[PDB]
Amino acid sequence: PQAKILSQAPTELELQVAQAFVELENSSPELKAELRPLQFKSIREIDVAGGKKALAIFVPVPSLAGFHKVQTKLTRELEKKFQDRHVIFLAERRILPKPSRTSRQVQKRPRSRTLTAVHDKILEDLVFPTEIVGKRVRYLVGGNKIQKVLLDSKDVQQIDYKLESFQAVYNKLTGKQIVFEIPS
Amino acid sequence: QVLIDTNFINFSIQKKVDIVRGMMDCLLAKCNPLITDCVMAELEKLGPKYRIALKLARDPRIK
Amino acid sequence: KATKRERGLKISSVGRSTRNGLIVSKRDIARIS
Amino acid sequence: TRSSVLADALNAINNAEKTGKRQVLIRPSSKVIIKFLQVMQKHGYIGEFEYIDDHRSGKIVVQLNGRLNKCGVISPRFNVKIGDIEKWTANLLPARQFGYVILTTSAGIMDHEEARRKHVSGKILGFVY
Amino acid sequence: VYTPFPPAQLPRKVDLEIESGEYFLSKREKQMKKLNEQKEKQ
Amino acid sequence: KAKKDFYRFQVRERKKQEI
Amino acid sequence: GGAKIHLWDVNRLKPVSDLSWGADNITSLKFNQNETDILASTGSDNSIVLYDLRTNSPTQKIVQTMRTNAICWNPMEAFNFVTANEDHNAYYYDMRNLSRSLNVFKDHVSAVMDVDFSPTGDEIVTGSYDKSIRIYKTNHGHSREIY
Amino acid sequence: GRMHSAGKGISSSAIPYSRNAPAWFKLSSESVIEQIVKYARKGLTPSQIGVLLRDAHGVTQARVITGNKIMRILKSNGLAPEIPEDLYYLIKKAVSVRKHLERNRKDKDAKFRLILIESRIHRLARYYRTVAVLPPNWKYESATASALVN
Amino acid sequence: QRIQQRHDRKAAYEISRQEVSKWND
Amino acid sequence: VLVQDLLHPTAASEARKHKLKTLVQGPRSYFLDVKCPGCLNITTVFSHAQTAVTCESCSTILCTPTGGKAKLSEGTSFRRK
Amino acid sequence: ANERRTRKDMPYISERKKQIVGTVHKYE
RNA sequence: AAACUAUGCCGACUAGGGAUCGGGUGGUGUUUUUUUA
Ligand SMILES: [Zn+2]
Ligand SMILES: [Zn+2]
Repeated sequence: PQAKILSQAPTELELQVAQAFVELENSSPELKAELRPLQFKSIREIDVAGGKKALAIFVPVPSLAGFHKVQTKLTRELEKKFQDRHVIFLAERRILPKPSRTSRQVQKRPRSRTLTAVHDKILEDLVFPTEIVGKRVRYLVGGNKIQKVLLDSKDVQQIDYKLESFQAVYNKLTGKQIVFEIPS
Repeated sequence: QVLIDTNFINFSIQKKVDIVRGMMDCLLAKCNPLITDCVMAELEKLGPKYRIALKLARDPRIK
Repeated sequence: KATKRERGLKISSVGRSTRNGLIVSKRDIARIS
Repeated sequence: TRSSVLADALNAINNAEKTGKRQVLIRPSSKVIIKFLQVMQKHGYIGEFEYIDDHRSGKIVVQLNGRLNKCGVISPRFNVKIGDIEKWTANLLPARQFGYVILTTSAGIMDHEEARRKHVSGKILGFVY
Repeated sequence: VYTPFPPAQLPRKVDLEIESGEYFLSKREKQMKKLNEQKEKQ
Repeated sequence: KAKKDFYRFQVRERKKQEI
Repeated sequence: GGAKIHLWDVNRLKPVSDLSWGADNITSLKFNQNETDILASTGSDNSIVLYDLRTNSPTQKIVQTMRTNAICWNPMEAFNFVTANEDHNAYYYDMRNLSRSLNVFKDHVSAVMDVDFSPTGDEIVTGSYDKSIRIYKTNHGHSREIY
Repeated sequence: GRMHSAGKGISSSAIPYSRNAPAWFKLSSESVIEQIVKYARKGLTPSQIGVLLRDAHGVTQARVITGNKIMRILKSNGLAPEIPEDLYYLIKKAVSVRKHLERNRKDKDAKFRLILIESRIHRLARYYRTVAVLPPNWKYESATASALVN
Repeated sequence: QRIQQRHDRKAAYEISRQEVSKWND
Repeated sequence: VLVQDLLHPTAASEARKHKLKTLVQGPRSYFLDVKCPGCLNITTVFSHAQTAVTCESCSTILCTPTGGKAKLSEGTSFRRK
Repeated sequence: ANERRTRKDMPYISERKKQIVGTVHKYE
C-alpha cells in the first residue's frame, strides 16, 4: 500500500515508513481500521546538533485531527519500529504574503494564515499532547532576546527527554532560537 | 577666576546656561570657575533631588 | 507641619506637564523652531 | 479615562523608581513600549525587562536599579529637522550632553545622537535623562 | 404642571449625519452632496 | 426563557399571524 | 559572567571553556579562597549554581525565591558562603547541605546589594539599596552596627 | 467604572490560556453544532445557549470547541435575530419601566431610571447604526417598542 | 542527551563534597 | 509574603490571590462527572452552574444553583475531572 | 497562630528554610 | 424662617493596621437536626 498511503511523494524514506504503516495495520486488530482513512503528505529525518535524529511528518489538517485522536500509542509503535528516533507530527500549513502597494487582486489574508499564527499552531502541534502553559521573552542588556516556552508538568517524565530534540527541530523548521522549560 | 556657590549652580540649571559658555559670554574673556569643597558638600548634602545639579558640578573644567 | 514641601529643580522649561505627558503649544513650537 | 498606554507605562516607571522599588509591572505592552524600553536599556537607565505573554496583551516586568531621573513623552508629536534637533535638545534636556531625546525616524525609533549620526529625522516620542 | 414621561433627547452630530444618510459616501460624493444641500437651502 | 419575539423567523411568523 | 559563564586564559584571546546550566544569564561570580577550584555564580532566574573547575562542570543548583545580588565565600572555612539577597536578607549557606542556610541575617529595609567577609572569617558587612551599611557577626543573625 | 453609576466593581470571567479542547471532551463538533441549532429552534438567546452548553453538556467554550462563535453559527444556519440581544433587552426594560409609570404616575425615581435606560439605548443604537447592522433610519419610539417586544 | 549530563553533575557533586570534607576535618 | 517577587511568585501566593490579579489570569472553576442513581448515568456538570441540571434519561435533579458554587443533590456520586 | 488553632495539618517551617524553592540534586 | 465658631495642604499616590457592611472559596468544630422540608 505504498502509493495508497502516500499522496504524490515518491521518496524511499516515505516508502519505508509506509511499509511500517502496513505492518502496524496488518499486525493490529483495530488500529488497521483506525488508521486506514488516514494518509499523510511528507516525511523528513532531521538530526539535532548532538547527533540524535527525529522524523517529522507533514500532514493535512483533517487527517491531523485523526492523528491527534489516535496519536500516542501509534507514536510508541513507530518508536519501536524506528528505534533511536523522535516521532513528530506536524502540519504543512499555507502562509500568505503581505500584498504590496502595487499588487493585483488577491484575497485579503486571513489572520489564521498570517505567519505568526502558523508558528503558534506549529508550537502547539509539535509539543502535543502536553500543553503550553506560557511564553516569556526576556531582553538582555546586550540586546539579546530569549524566547522561552513553559510547558506542563503532567507528562513530566514522558516529555523530559525530548527538549533538545524539540529545540533543534523547531529551529530547523522556522529559523528561531527558542528554549523550552518545564516548571516543576 | 570665579568662585561658584550652590545657588548659582541651581539657578543656572533652572535657566539653562552652561557654566563656562555663559560665563565667557558675560565677561567676554576666559573664566576659570572654582568649586570649593564646602560648596561641593552643600550640594551632596542637598542630596537626591539636586543630584543632577551635583552631576553638572562634577565637570572636568570646574577645578 | 507649618513649613512648605520643598520642591526639586525645574528642568523642562517649554510646555505644561500633565498626566498625558508634556503638552507643547504651537506658539512655543514656532518660538523654538 | 486612560491617558495612553505609553504615558501610563512611562508614568509608572517614574513613580516606582522615585518611590524606590526594584521591579515594575507594566500593563499593557506595545511595540512602541518595547522599543522605548530597549533604547533606555541600551543607554543604561533601566536594568533589564521581561515580556510576559498572556494572550490579551502582555505585561512587562522591568528591573531598574537607580539611574533614572525622569522619563516622559511629548504629547503633540511635532516635526523636526536637524537644527531643530539641536535646539530641542538644548531646550528639553538639563544640559548639553545630558540625556537623550527619543525620536521616531523613518529608520525606526531611536535617540537624537544616533539620528544625527545616521543623518535622518522625523517626529519626537519622548525624552529620558 | 407635571408629566411623568421624559422629553426626548437631542441627537448627536454623527447621528444627524447618519439620519441625513451622508455617512456612507466617499469624499467626492459627500463633497458634491454637501454642495447640493447648501444650494437647495440657498 | 423562550423569547418568542427574538429571531427573524419568529417575527416573520408574527407578521404571518397579523395577516 | 554574561549570558554564559566563560572561562578564559590570559594567554589565549579566545574563551577557553564555557559553562552554563541552561540558557539563563549569570550576573555575579566568585572563586573561593581555599580549595580554589570551586566557583559559584548567581543567576537571573533567582538561582545559585556551584561549579567545579577540576572536573570542568557545573555541579549543583538551588533555586531560591528572590534573586540574589552578590555572594562571597569566607576565607577561613572554605565551604561556607553568604548571599546578599533581594528579600532584604543575607543568607549563610554551607556548600554540602544546600537545603538549609546556616544563618539568615535580618536587619535591612530594602534590597541587600553586596556582602563581604572579614578576612578573619568572623564578621560580615552588607551594603544595601537602602542607604546604609550593616555589620553582623557570623554567629548572631542580627545587626551589630549601622553606618 | 460601571457607567450611569459610581461603583468600581471587578467581577467577570477569566479566560484560560489554552486554545484547544480539554482532554476529557469526547463529543463531536457536528453534534454540538446540531445541539446549538436545536436550542435556537427551541427559542433561546445566544447567551442562554452558551449557559446551557457549559452547564448540562460540558461544552467549556463554544468559540474553542468549534471554530465559530454561537451567534456566528446561528447566522451561518439562518437563525439571525433582527436586533442583537443587548439592545433587545434594553428596549424590553424601557417598555417595562414605561408601563410601570403609566400605571403609577408618581414614581419620579422610575422617571429618572427611565431617562438613564433611554440614554443607554441611544448609545447602543448609535453604535449599531455605525456598524450598519441596523438600518440607518432605525428610530426607537413607543410604537416600535410595543410592536417589537409584544 | 541531557539526563547523562544530569547524572554526570551528580557524580561531580559527590567528588566536590569529598574534597571539601577534607577541609572540614 | 512580607516581600515577594513579581515574575516568579510562589504557587502559594499565586493560589492565595484573586483570579484576575494573578500573573496570568485563569479560571478557578472546574468540571465534575456526576452519576445519577435514577439510571446510574454519568453527566458532566460545571461546578459553578446556574441551571438545575436534569439527567437526560431520568428526570432527576442533579444540582441546584446557589450563588457561587452549585449544590449537588443528596445521593449523587460525583468526582472531579 | 489562628490558622494553627483551627487547621489540622500545618507544618512548622523553619526560618532557615522558608526561602528555598528547591534544589536540583537531592539529599538522603 | 435660615445662619451663629466651624478650618482639613493638595495630587496624575507607595506600603499598610485594626475595624466593621454586602458577596464568594476553604478548614474546623460548637450551636443545630433525624425521608421531609
Ligand atoms: Zn570651604
Ligand atoms: Zn439516570
